[PDB]
Amino acid sequence: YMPTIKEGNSRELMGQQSMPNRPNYIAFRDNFIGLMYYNSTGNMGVLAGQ
Amino acid sequence: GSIPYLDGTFYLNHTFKKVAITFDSSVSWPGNDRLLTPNEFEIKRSVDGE
Amino acid sequence: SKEIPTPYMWSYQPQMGLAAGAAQDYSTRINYMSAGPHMISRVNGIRAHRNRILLEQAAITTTPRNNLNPRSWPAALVYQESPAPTTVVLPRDAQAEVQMTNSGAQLAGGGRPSFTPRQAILTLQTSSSEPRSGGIGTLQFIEEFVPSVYFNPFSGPPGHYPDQFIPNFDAVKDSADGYD
Repeated sequence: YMPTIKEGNSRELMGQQSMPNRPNYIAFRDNFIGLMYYNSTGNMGVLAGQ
Repeated sequence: GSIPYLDGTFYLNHTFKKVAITFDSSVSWPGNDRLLTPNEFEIKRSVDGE
Repeated sequence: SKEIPTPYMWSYQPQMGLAAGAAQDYSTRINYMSAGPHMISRVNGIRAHRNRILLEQAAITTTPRNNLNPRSWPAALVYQESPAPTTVVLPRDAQAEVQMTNSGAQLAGGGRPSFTPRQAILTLQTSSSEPRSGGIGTLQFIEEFVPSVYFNPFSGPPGHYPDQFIPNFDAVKDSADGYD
């Protein structure tokens, strides 16, 4: 809650009220999905005998 | 205009990506692992990683 | 049409390994609706000379069987891989290396040892445990299933009519299959 659009300290900015930010869990995916290109013809992996 | 069906003035040859010929609904043609792409005739590639 | 018929050419199914069903050779027919008796008689002698070849090719190559297109070919009638037995030269003497190592020698790398003259050779069966039965391959579909020249078609009592030309017909049900 911002009481005043003005910039700079005033009496009305004692009434401003704080709220915590939303929890955001950033991690690698389950079983590491999305690290390895599967099912792409342009990025197909190779297991071949030399 | 010109009728490419009748005069041989073909010009949309470049708009082909791949051809896949399968006899008898499961046997691919030419089969037999003939091409570097095993089951089809890739004509062009926009993304060439290999 | 009855005297000189068109041969029923068989459709293969590469998955089940059986013939799907035979339809007549409509796609190799020759058009003499613009010919006269000097050339219709010459083409009908080629339709009939072809049908003599197919009866001769079936008498040479097709396995004699009661039910045309069976559903489970026996293991004695299917071409089976019978390779040579695999001869394995075993690399190392097992009990001569547990005596060098217990004596304090560290073996590393690799007769083939300088400390053992013994050489073991193993001969293994390459082929399967049981002979395969049930479905013929592509090359045995070529040998059998020579296109059926069916003279005087559908004139013999029904039940003698070839129902195994039809791609819907179960032989062990005696009924045409449906969608469920």
